[PDB]
Amino acid sequence: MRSDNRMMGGTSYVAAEGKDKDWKVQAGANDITFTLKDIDGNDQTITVNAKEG
Amino acid sequence: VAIQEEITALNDELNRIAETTSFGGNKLLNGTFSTKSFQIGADNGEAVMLTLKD
Repeated sequence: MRSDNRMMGGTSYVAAEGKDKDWKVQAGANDITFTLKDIDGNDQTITVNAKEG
Repeated sequence: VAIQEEITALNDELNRIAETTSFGGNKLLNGTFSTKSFQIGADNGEAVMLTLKD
């Protein structure tokens, strides 16, 4: 139950593009599929079709 | 010339208001308050962006 235990945390993926207050979801790019494997092991593909604007 | 003298002085006031307005030291109207997000939720990523133009 220490604070360094791996289960106590996770992985932090960060973007590189510093979108400003004026950047808006462009109609063409409105999807961010998240391919990942559940802690159980089952595979999940989360497609978040974002909303333009 | 008289009128201009006052207009110049008032021009200074406008700039002084902008360079002094501070919410506890965080100047608000010197173009330094770039868009900032204020968290308004118990879960993460629930923030609205507030921009204070110069």
